[PDB]
Amino acid sequence: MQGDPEVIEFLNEQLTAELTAINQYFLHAKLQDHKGWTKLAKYTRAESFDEMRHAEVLTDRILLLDGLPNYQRLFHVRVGQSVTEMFQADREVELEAIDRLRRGIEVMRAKHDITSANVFEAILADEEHHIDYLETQLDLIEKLGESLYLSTVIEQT
Amino acid sequence: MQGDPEVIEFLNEQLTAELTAINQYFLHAKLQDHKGWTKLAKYTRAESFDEMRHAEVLTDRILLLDGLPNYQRLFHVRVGQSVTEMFQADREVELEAIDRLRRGIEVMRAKHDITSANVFEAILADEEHHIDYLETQLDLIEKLGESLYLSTVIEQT
Amino acid sequence: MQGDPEVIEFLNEQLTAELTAINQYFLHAKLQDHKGWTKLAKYTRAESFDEMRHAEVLTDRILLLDGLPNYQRLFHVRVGQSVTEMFQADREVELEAIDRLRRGIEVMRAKHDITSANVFEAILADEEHHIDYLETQLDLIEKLGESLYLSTVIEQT
Amino acid sequence: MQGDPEVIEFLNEQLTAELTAINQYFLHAKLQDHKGWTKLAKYTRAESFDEMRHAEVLTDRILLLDGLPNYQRLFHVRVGQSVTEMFQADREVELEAIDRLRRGIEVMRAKHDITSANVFEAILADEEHHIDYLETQLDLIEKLGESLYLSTVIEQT
Amino acid sequence: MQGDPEVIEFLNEQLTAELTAINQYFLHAKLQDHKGWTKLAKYTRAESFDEMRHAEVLTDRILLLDGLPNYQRLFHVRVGQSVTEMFQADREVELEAIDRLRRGIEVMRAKHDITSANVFEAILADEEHHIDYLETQLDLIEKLGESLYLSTVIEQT
Amino acid sequence: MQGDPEVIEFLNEQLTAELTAINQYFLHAKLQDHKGWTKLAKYTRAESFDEMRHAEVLTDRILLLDGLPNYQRLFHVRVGQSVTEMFQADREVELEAIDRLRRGIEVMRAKHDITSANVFEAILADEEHHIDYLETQLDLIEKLGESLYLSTVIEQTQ
Amino acid sequence: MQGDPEVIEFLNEQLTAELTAINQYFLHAKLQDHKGWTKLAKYTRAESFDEMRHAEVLTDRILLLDGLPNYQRLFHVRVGQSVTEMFQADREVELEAIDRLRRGIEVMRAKHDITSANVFEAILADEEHHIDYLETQLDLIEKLGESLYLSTVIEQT
Ligand code: HEM
Ligand code: HEM
Ligand code: HEM
Ligand SMILES: [Fe+2]
Ligand SMILES: [Fe+2]
Ligand SMILES: [Fe+2]
Ligand SMILES: [Fe+2]
Ligand SMILES: [Fe+2]
Ligand SMILES: [Fe+2]
Ligand SMILES: [Fe+2]
Ligand SMILES: [Fe+3]
Ligand SMILES: [Fe+3]
Ligand SMILES: [Fe+3]
Ligand SMILES: [Fe+3]
Ligand SMILES: [Fe+3]
Ligand SMILES: [Fe+3]
Ligand SMILES: [Fe+3]
Repeated sequence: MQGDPEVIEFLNEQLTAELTAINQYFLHAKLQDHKGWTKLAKYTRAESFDEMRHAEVLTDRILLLDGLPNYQRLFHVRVGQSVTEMFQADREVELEAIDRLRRGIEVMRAKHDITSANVFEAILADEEHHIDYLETQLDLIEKLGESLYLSTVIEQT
Repeated sequence: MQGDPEVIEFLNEQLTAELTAINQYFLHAKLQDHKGWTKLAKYTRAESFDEMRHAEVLTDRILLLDGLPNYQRLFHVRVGQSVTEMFQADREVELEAIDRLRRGIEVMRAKHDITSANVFEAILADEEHHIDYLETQLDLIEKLGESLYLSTVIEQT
Repeated sequence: MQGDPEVIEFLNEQLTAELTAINQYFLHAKLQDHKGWTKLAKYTRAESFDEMRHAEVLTDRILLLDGLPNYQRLFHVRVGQSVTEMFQADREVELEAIDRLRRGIEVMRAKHDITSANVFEAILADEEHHIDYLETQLDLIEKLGESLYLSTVIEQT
Repeated sequence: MQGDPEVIEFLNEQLTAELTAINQYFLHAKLQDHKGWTKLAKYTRAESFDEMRHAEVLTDRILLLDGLPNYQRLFHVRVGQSVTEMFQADREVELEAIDRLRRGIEVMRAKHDITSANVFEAILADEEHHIDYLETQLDLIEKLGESLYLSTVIEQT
Repeated sequence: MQGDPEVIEFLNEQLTAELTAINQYFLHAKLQDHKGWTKLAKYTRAESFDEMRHAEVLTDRILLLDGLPNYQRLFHVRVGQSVTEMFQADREVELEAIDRLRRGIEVMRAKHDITSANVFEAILADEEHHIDYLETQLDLIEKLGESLYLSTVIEQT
Repeated sequence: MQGDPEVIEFLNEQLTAELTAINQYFLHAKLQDHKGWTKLAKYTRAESFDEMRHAEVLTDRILLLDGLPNYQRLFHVRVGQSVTEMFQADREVELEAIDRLRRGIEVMRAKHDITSANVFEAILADEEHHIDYLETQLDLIEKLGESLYLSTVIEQTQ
Repeated sequence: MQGDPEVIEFLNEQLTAELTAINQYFLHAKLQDHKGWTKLAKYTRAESFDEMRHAEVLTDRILLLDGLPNYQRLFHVRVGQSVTEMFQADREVELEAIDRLRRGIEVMRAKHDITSANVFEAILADEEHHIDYLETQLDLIEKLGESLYLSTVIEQT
């Protein structure tokens, strides 16, 4: 079994996006922990681990179709200074991923490849959940404020 | 055993009120949880299940008297945007229920039907407790403020 | 993320149907229990709880797309008096739901919204299972009879 | 609920294929165990049991649509002498099944029947996994050789 | 307290090397597992996890000195086809790391920074042990033969 | 075995610094606990115990080289009234210690004494960690505000 | 919710009576224990604790109606010398309480306040039980005698 070139192209582009997300989420988690915002750091670390799981699934699927995964290419990694900036950078990454996933699902399903489409469907569900969380947190920061919001995630130990 | 039409009318009106309360409380709990106010959402959910218990008891009593419960009629369901508005809507519902319960208890007890009166007495006690809680929370919001009050009911997960 | 008006319209119509089903099933369970048919009552109660879970899932999906769930609507609620009539009313409700679900799945999937389509697919599977059970029970009643069928669900304890 | 004749035709053809696979896999497992290749025999038995699970699911789906499962006809059952021949026969069976499954999924989904399509999708995923395993084993036999490969799957007991 | 630019430059170069090693080792583990060589795959996976332990330690040290870790650039990632090529690629990576670590330890210790020197000393010990293992495995492949060597790392289930 | 006079001089100076740190940290912990800031008090108590362990290790090393530990000296002990002032005093103490430790490590290692150098290396790592924590807390106080910062370390208990 | 002034007046008078009873019962228990009548002392202590619980319930009810509990006023506290005098003093207190409770229940129930009436009903039941016990003990003392009755409650451990 060999897949079409286009399906493998879509899978490789998604894999590159997943690797970039892993790097960005880890850097942000370390930066947050360094400043004393422990409760945010735990969540960001967990999200990075989720990105690793997605990347492994994509690699498995690519290999099963007699392809060569791309572990050399990266996109642009965004680094933030405030907390609002970190949230906005994550939002940008997630939106790009969602659009790509929808287009890929359509194209793959149009060529009689169902397992790849199901892989993207699961990834799409997870991405939508994460983007929902990010938007909620941005709304909370807007309502409360930087200092009053930050006083609830700092811990003494 | 066949009760008077008026006692069944009172019981059916109370049942309609309880169903409307179930709807409103569950919707409010979902809306609060969506925004990140977790500790409020737990309490609102518990209140909705109390509405469970009240409605089921009323249905049992109506059926025992050879009547037909009304599961088709609803009152007006109020939806709030802030937190103060949600509290005020709940307050309105509770006050209406309390007045109806008192009038019904008098009328029923005047016709030699004691079990129905006891049912309303228990429901009345519970409603008074809930209205007390709501008024206390409104006072707290007034004293502290919206932002400072809201910072105490938000978690990360 | 904001969905199309039509997807939200489909979701709201399904939510109204779910609420109507909850009411009808719970009333039927209470009516059956009052008459001494115990095992039927247990089964009907479980089915009503299933409908409750479906409604909660629909509400979550509607809220995630920046919509307003409709908790004020209600279709016509059918009430039966013998076992055959109860089974037939449930059958009518289920058939309507299945047709609506199929049409909605097509329309949603044609607009690049996959998660909503998956929600309806799961709901459709459950509806088909329930309709199968109802048809089997109607066949059994026809073969055995009302009295000989009812003697097997009556318990005394 | 009655399905279209074509969907039932597809399901019955898949059921016949599943029964033929059960027979072939179990015969191969017995033949391998007779010769002293124990670790191969365990795997082959497990695969035959999986084919049974698939057949039972297909029968359930066919019955739910008011159809008559076909438990009478069989395809051609292939028997091998070496180990390479057994692997090649299994490969042929799997490839035929995969092509049929893809065509059927398209046709079914084009007629507004989703549950049948999901059944075929799950079966397709499992078939692809098994074909992957078979191709890997054939590559290993080619690289090492038949004697050196066979020395690793024999025990005394 | 902020360190010299040169110490941070050394730390950042080592961090880039560690990230490249993580990528290469994980890809090699997946490739080996796909072919049926199981114990090799387990060992390679463990090595990749070790490489990330090193990367996290380096990031912590860089952040403590008021620096900016570099999570953007990568070196050249080598991909092999047979076991010998994979082992040789790993050997090349390890040798480069060893040379860099020795030079960095000298330079850092000459400027009165001891904790950074200790970090590199630990990393250097680990790298030397890994390179020892790789050379031993290459010797074994040369002696036994590549088919007779591969027959000992292939398993069935 | 008899060490050089200079190595013992370095060790004795470090021991005096450790004793001064013990005193200052314990006093600060008591002052913080008296005012109702509980979690700060727990952290400061733990830090004082760490300084005690460091002092014991230094005494052991000095005795092994046929020397006489100095348990009579004391530097100036700083006492603060706010929370910012307490953090700043601790910062001053830590910076002095770090500079002394680096100079001592160089000098000792230049005379073929390795165990003493390793002792100072461990102490230096711990000092750097503590100074990092102090700087982070000062940044947090600057950002949040001192009242909004203090509201998060008070408790009823009892 | 604000109650009528008269209901609050009744509740406050009952609260004053409860506080006076607490004081008298505890003093009597201490006096009895000092003389060596241990088995009487245990019972008197338990009764004082019961009065404490009643007072707490009354305070809660008064506060829920937006009133001010009266913790400053006391009635006349009676102190006895022999056991008969202690029993008679307790009897007097209980009789006064019972009469007041009956009058209050009537008045409150005539103004559509039901929860307060239920509170007094529970308190009235408890008072009647205690007065029954006291009368029985006085009858026993009359039949047996002071010395023969006292010899059965004195213990030495
Ligand atoms: C099931 C698959 C995987 C698992 C269970 C896993 C597990 C872990 C663990 C335990 C850590 C250490 C966490 C820490 O240091 O705080 C980690 C970090 C890391 N892993 Fe993954 N990993 C997986 C896949 C991958 C893949 C595929 C890559 C790269 C292609 C990768 C790259 C990294 C990196 C760069 C870090 C550290 C960066 C940071 O500090 O956030 N991992 N992972
Ligand atoms: C006569 C009508 C209804 C009755 C008798 C009823 C009854 C109940 C009962 C007994 C429970 C379990 C109690 C608990 O665990 O707290 C429950 C929970 C639940 N109810 Fe209802 N209900 C009714 C209407 C509704 C409506 C209108 C909704 C939503 C629109 C709904 C959605 C739910 C959900 C989702 C749960 C699970 C709680 C959760 O997941 O958080 N039910 N209901
Ligand atoms: C609950 C555990 C301990 C308590 C309550 C305790 C009690 C104390 C206190 C309160 C002080 C200093 C008080 C002050 O200076 O104002 C002290 C001095 C000291 N402690 Fe502890 N101690 C404990 C454990 C230890 C341990 C485990 C060690 C060593 C492993 C240790 C070694 C020392 C030393 C060396 C000094 C004096 C050093 C100097 O003054 O230069 N202590 N003891
Ligand atoms: Fe992802
Ligand atoms: Fe309530
Ligand atoms: Fe449903
Ligand atoms: Fe199969
Ligand atoms: Fe390594
Ligand atoms: Fe120290
Ligand atoms: Fe009392
Ligand atoms: Fe994501
Ligand atoms: Fe109620
Ligand atoms: Fe259902
Ligand atoms: Fe199979
Ligand atoms: Fe490394
Ligand atoms: Fe320290
Ligand atoms: Fe009493």
